[PDB]
Amino acid sequence: LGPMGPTPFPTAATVRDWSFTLFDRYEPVYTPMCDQCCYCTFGPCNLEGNRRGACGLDMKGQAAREFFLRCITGCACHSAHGRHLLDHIISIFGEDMPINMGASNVIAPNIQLITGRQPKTLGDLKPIMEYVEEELGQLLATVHAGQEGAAIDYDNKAMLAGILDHVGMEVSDIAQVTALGFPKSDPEAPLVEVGMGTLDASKPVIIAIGHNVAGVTYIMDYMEDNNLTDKMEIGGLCCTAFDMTRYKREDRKPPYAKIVGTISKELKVVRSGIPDVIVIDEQCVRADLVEEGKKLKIPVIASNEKVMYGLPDRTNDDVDAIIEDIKTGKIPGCVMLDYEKLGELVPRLAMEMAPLREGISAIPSDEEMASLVAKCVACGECALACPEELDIPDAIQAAKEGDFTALDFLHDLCVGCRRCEQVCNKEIPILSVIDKAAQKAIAEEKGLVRAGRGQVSDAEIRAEGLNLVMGTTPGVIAIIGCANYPAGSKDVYRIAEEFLNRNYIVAVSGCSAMDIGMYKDADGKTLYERFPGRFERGNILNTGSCVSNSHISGTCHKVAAIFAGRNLSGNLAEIADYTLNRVGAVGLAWGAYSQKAAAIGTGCNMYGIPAVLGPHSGKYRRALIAKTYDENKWKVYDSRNGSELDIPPSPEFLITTAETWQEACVLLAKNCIRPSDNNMGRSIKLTHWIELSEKYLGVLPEDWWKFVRHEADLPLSRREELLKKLETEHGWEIDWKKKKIISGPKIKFDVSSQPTNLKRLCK
Amino acid sequence: FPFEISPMFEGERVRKEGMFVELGGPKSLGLELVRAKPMDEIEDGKVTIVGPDLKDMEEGKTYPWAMIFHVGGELVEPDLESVIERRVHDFINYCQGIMHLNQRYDVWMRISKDTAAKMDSFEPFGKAVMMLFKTELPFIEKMQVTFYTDQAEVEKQMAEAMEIFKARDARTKDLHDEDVDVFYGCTLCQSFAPTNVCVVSPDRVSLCGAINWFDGRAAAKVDPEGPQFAIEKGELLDAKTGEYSGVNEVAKKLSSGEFDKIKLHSFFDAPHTSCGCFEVVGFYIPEVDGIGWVNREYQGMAPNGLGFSTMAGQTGGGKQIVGFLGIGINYFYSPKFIQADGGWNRVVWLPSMLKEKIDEAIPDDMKDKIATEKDVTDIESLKTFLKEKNHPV
Amino acid sequence: MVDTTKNTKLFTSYGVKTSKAITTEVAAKLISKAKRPLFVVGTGVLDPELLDRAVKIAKAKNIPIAATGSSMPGFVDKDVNAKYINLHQLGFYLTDPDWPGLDGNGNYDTIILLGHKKYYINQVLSAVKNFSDVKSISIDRNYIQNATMSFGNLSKADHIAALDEVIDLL
Ligand code: SF4
Ligand code: SF4
Ligand code: SF4
Ligand code: SF4
Ligand code: NI
Ligand code: NI
Repeated sequence: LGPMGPTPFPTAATVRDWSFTLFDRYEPVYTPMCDQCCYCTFGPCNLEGNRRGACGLDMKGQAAREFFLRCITGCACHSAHGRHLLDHIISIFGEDMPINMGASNVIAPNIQLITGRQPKTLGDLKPIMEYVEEELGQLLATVHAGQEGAAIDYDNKAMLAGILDHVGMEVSDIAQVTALGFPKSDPEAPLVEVGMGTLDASKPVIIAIGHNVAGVTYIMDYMEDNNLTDKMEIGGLCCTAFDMTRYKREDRKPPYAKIVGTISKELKVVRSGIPDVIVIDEQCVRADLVEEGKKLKIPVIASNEKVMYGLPDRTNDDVDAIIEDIKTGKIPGCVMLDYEKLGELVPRLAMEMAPLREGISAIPSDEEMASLVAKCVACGECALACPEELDIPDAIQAAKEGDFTALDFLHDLCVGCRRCEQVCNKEIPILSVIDKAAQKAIAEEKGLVRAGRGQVSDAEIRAEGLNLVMGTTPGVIAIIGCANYPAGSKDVYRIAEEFLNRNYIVAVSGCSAMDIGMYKDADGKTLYERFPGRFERGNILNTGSCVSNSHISGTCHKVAAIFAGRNLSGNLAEIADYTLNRVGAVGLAWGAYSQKAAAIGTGCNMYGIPAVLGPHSGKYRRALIAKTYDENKWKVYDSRNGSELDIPPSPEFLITTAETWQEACVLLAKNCIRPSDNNMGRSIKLTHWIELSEKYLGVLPEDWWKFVRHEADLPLSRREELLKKLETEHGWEIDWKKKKIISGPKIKFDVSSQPTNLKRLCK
Repeated sequence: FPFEISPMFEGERVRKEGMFVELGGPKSLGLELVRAKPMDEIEDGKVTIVGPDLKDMEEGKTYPWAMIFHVGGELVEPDLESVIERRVHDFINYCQGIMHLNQRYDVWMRISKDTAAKMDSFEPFGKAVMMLFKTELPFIEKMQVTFYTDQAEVEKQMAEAMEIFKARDARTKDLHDEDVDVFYGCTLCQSFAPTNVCVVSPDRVSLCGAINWFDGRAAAKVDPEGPQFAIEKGELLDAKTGEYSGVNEVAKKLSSGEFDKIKLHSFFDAPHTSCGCFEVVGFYIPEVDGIGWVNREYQGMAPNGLGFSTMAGQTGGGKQIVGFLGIGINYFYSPKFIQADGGWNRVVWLPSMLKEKIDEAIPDDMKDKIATEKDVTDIESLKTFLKEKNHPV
Repeated sequence: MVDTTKNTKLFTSYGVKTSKAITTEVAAKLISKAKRPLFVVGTGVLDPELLDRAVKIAKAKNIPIAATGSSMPGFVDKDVNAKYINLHQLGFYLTDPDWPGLDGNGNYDTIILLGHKKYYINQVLSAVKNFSDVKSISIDRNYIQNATMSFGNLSKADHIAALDEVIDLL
């Protein structure tokens, strides 16, 4: 074994020092969802005004505990996914298959960073899952009444849950990529079609919803073996679609499976009537699917123990009997946990069900729409019950005259939750009305998205290191998370295009990749075909599902390893400090709603990676924000001599929520600045940040001068006027005969300086 | 200025749909040039156009194009002309509707209709280019341009351009270590590798393939106290292993004690450090006592059974390790190529594409001696291959 | 018009304590009696009518504006003192009594909210009203429960009329 760091297999106590060091600067800000705690029967306790309950826990402790519970729930859903996938893979392919990921010296940066192990076979991932489970259990034991009382150890345990979540995601992704023939660090992954307008109603259509791909692989194996690829359409919602589109795609051949959309599309697709059978696996699946499929005669087949849906368990019955029972209407679906029989039942069920249910949908006709629109009274309940705050009464009133453009506009912003329909005393299917009004847009809804490339190889990172140093790549922008967007699915596209035009590195994943790939320019090209898919400036790469997010974070770890020679094994604090002080990389979850997104964000924070969330994420009850005005907060140590060093206030947050995509763009541009940047990197980052601020907020930033330590730290195009602004408004002394800053900056420039947040790394 | 200046326009491409003229181009005659003149031979803020101007043009038509910059100051020297020319490209792509491709004489220029409607004359574009050059390189305190547009004038300047290009190539090839006083140090990568110091000499190019001795000279001229600096060689401690005392105390000062000696042109004796950005990695084969070279672009294995990533993961971070060496491609074209170990007389493996790329470097007799992956797939195969052809090792 | 209290309906409630539904007279008095008020403005003010109404309100009583989000371009040409700040940051800073403020003269005691989303401003006020002593007046369309005082649920024309009637009593 090689050199091991101070923290192998961390626990709550083992990472407390680093977490408290982080919280010293980036203090937690709690935005509680309630004023009450509803945990034990001593309550519910009122905690308004930071009052304490019957157990002594105050409002801040309750908010921290709620966020910690969210984080551990997300960590438990990637870990359970990882364990189930790894167990199936070991059962099928054997437990001695060498890990096949690509071309990198470090295969599993997250696993090696946390546990210190260096796996080489699929059987060597088994212990890591045992650890990830064991610690997880301990963490859940803290949600009990009477456990941790302080609100800071809850935050520390949340960061521990985040890093464990990243480890579980890495394990799952490695297992599936090694076994199921996913692309291996391919910078030329095949382009797959996305959108509701891709599925063809002529052929039977199968819709797979969930995250696991174990059963979908059997389904597509049966479809290929029996030659039904051209006679049947297969589509996926959520990340399971990405998993199908990566399956057996290392040959760089276009696939036949199609991605339908994100979670917000699910009900809409069900209301369209296009699906002839819906097979659900587990995570991110609407709970009212049978309640609509029974009306539209769409069978529902469950394939997981996590989500059985209260359906009859026909695992031991014959496929023909189940097909007959579903055909004759006895049951609306079934639980079929046997993958071999499921992979035959699903396509056969689609084939035998398509002719009997063609032409049935919930979309109203012209006269039905006219009557439904004329039925409304404008009572305002639907607008109150809309999560996205959509002007539904105004849209309906405009549609009364015959102006159906308002509902067409509302279609993009709506997330298809039908929560409005349950508060309408007139019983108006508002979601169906909006869908019918946007029928044309739905028909012309197509796009291209690049398949999951896997993890970033060492060669690409090494090539991009020079670009980062020489000030040609301003930074790294990751666009991940869910699809609970506040203003439709175009904001992610706008942000990605804006940052790609400025030669950033954009890495996407999850539903955000789907919604980015749904829009084209005048030439009818998406971003994926407009920009290359490598890891370099001006390129947008797709890692795949949420379990590939680890790769993103993992990439940052390799930057600390392959460039500074740092040891990865069990060295979380050192690598996190390096990443926080030197690497300019920001994540963005514009529509995060699920606990998986919270766990991913917390794990990214513990690795030193700041993230910007959508406004809805303010309901997560925790952010990490720094006090810019407090000059004593921004002080570090010098690794050369142990001296006290000053750093500019960047990044100014670890987790914060933006409100509009323009503010998000400005924040992402600003928070890519790091204290270790050389002159060229600082210059390009300042140029882009100032230009974006002028473009979107209309003013020059009020704190830009905090990042100007050298005359070569200013934009080339606007250097002299910025020097004049420094001299006149601040009194800095500038050598006007040499265009040099004589004096005035608080922090001098020293590229050889090594900032650090850990005292034990000095001298 | 009628058009905005920003690096975010670098990735913009002017397709023929919006293109108004295509200056120079890959079909007609195109040229860029920077000349060094004395202070009394240059008038600042002067743009001279010979032939048709932008007004006397035709939408969709291609015209000959030749930009010739006369730069001058006190620290400006002719050897620093090429460095200036290298930035020209970038400074043209900062403009909104202007597109620049290639360099030297293969240049390609395009202007969009929208920017043509704004900048009526070639004067503001030249002024913006001059201001960008003056801001980037402060030591250039006098600049002027001439924009030749006729075919006759372009052909007239073409011969002078070729002659001075040949002279420049001869000069840069003839320069060596003993004919220079200073060796130029660079620590730009210390942003990510805190203990990495690079030394650039005419016979030892940068390991990233981006900074020459002239590039470091110009950079040190702009900012003597910056990450690029000039160090005096001092006593010649070893001519065979390129060891100088000046580099020794510079490494001792700027490496925090990680290493107290840098030996240029050496492999197993205090080799030059490297951060992460090698265009090429050299590895030892102790069974054949040979040296193998693998470029970053190679996607195959080596006779040792290791790819580029695995091998390059055992060299870097600023640590002075022995067994691997990160070098640029242009280091092969150096007469002092690892001269302390035998030079080319120790190289036993290269990938086929690398050999085709750097065939000029290998001597004619040893060109056949060197073994590629097209013939060797193992280590026993390499042993037999070196046995048959009688490798110098 | 004058009535801004007849509708205080909500979909979900944070708890027992809720903001008081006030009238235009009370809102104008509370704005005009504050020792150090701050006009926290979201991007919903970009509606032209709300834009000039907010500009007039800020001009009448000399109230500095915190343009959260991307609402700054609506105040560049108007002769007011508006500065950009992140709403989640601003809410964090308000709970600290040692924060110099947007001009360095100290913290504020009363904030005025106009042109936000009812799920974001409510989340920020959840921290502000529980971990500080800053009072909030919501002159927006929606009934903000987490404020201290707020308008009722009004339509666009009703909101415009209420803002006008406030401006006349300012
Ligand atoms: S856990 Fe504590 S605060 Fe919550 S209900 Fe029980 S006693 Fe009350
Ligand atoms: S709830 Fe129904 S009746 Fe009331 S405004 Fe909405 S659509 Fe009209
Ligand atoms: S279905 Fe759409 S319009 Fe109805 S409440 Fe949900 S998001 Fe709003
Ligand atoms: S590799 Fe190149 S850029 Fe990096 S320090 Fe060496 S010379 Fe400078
Ligand atoms: Ni480097
Ligand atoms: Ni390097």
